[PDB]
Amino acid sequence: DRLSRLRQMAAENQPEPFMADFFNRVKRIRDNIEDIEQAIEQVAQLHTESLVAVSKEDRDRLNEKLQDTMARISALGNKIRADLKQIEKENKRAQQEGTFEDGTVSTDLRIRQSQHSSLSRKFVKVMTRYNDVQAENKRRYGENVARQCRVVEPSLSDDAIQKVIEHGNEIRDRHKDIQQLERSLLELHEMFTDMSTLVASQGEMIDRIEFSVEQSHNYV
Amino acid sequence: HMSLKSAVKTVLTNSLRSVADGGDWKVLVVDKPALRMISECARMSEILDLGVTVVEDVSKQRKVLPQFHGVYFIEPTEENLDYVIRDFADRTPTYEAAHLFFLSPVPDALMAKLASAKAVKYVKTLKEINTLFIPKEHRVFTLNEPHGLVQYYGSRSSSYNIDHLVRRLSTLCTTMNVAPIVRYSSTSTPGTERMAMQLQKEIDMSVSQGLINAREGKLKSQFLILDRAVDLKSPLVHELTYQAAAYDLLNIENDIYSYSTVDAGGREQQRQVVLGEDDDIWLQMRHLHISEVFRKVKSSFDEFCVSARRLQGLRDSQQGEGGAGALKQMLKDLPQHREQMQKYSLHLDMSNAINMAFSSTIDSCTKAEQNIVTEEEQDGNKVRDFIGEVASVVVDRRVSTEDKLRCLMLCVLAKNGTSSHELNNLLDNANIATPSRSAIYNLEMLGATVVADRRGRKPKTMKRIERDMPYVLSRWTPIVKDLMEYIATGQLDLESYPAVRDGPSVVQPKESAKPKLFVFINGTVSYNEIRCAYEVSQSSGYEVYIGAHNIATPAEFVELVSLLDK
Repeated sequence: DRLSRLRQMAAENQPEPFMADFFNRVKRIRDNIEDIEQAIEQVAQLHTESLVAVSKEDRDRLNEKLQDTMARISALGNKIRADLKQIEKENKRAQQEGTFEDGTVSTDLRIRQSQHSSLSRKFVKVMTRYNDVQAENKRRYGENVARQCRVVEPSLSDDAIQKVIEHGNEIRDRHKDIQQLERSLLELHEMFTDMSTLVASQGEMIDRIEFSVEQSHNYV
Repeated sequence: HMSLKSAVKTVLTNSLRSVADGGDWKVLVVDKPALRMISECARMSEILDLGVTVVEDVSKQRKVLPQFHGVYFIEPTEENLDYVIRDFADRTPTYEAAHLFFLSPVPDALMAKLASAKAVKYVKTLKEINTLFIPKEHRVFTLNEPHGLVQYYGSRSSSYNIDHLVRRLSTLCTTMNVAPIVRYSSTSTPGTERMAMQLQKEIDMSVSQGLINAREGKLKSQFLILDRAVDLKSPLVHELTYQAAAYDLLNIENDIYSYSTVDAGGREQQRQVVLGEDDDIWLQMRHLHISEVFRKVKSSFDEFCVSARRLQGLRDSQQGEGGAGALKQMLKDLPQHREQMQKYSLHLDMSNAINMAFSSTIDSCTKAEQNIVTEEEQDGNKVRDFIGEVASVVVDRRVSTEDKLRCLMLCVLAKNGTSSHELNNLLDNANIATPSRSAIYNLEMLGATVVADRRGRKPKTMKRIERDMPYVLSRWTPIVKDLMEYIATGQLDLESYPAVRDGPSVVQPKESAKPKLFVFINGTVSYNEIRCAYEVSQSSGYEVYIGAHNIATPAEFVELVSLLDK
């Protein structure tokens, strides 16, 4: 509407890339994160599907997808982590240069910092969904599969919890399946660890718009 | 829309997704008024994945970025257009193009100035968003005018400009998409009556213009317009609900609170966080009594830890240094939860800080304040010597000047007429420095009558609903709540609060649904009145929204009133 009226009232009178590699990494990170998001919700089914399901007929068929998607989610994870770290070092080794006193920064470094912060959060939150479905399944991958597989010993409450916990036909493979979820939880833990301390001396306030636009520059 | 923050974010989103660019990042060029409004409805993270990569201040504009489209949220003001025609004018343009969204309608004289300058070729899209009100909370709107009270009732009130005020407020109705009946007090100031008249024509000139379309159910959306004088007590009273007590007793500048915790190692790490809608403990806890908050945050924290370990495979047999050792063990064992942890540590802290600040002294002030303001004791024994109530507080030398002022102000509001002599002596006995006394006398400018020789103002004729008030330091209910509930029941006299139009449309028998009730008070709004809009939404009938030129704590309201003559 008001655009037409302007172009009518105005006719009655008559580049360089810019941080190309960087916007690449964050596209990559966004894309990987979305990939992981879809992958996670598929590992979800593949797990609850390995409940019963005609024994080893399909068990091997599923455990083939699981440790395949699992390895991808991991490979995608490590790239995201390396792209993030790379940007951190990139930013850190640019502070002193990208500040011209006045307290102000530089649109380059400002953008880098808001991208770096936002995505690290997006990342920890996605992986937390993963961490949750792994432990969620590992708890019942021992309850309604390993323990309830006491159709061999009449052992009641304690002799099935005091025994199954330590060792852990088809009850032999579920062990290999539990310790998978365990080095999964471990990778994640390791990751969450240096991801948490990685927000230290960063942000606390960066997610606030007002804060970013206060440290803007000027003077051409 | 339910929430004003949702509503404002929707306009931003709908506008950003209308920008017809080539699919690269966008640059959001923003005003001071735009900055404030957008900052309150969206985090940076939410702006990033909306396809903007930076936010910039329309002033300054360094770093030229021709690869990206510039989007401007900005006011129809010469100063701004000069920044726009300037970002292009020169040889190399500053963005691939400009997408101009104006906060309210743009005058023709300015439209021309843009058409003649080079910039014209670059401007793709140009709309009028019709939103210039700060969405402070889901149910609270604000005008970002911290001196509103002064500009409006002060000794320059004559030249206030109620035009820009009416349009700002009508903005509330377009972005909310509702066409309300305007209500005002029979005893409104002339300045206010006129504002209410004009607001009715504004929303109506918007409805016959298709800027808002509604169905108009049996019950009607109303927009209540109030002078600060509706209730001069609520702004002053010590209040024991969480939000209200925090902002009073603690140091909360621009919504930022500071505390101290520990990380992996380094202790006394001073965090500054903003109090806001994206903190789930803040919500849910903010309208609760502080004694109850103290212990639910602790409960919620302990339940969270116990649960978050059972989601993995562990168990809490280790308890060192109480809950601090839980916080250490959680940040070590479940790094994933670092942010929930920061959230609990903030409210553990703030909760505790409030409890500590509510000293026996403050309790004394509160007891006195409640007695004066409800005019009876816990007992029910009517209180008649208002000056006697205050004596206890005013001798007490442990009591802040500001606290004494608050009690004194409440006292002259109750007395409704006190001799020049008895008042000058009360102020002398209280050791209140003469410059600080304008907090008392300036109540005249809000229609109070403080000195007996100025002649008393005819008693406010409105029944109080009467409620069950359990807590003995929380017996006062803001008048505005009674206004809300009466309206949510068509039970509010038309003689007491007339409508601009369709008066008989609020007759009385002797989620996304429900009608809206907007309440706007000139000058200042109080956290206890804010709480009321929430209480009354979740209780009966309407959805309530409350606002003012700004939010003022009791300290800030004392400062404002003292400034009315300066």
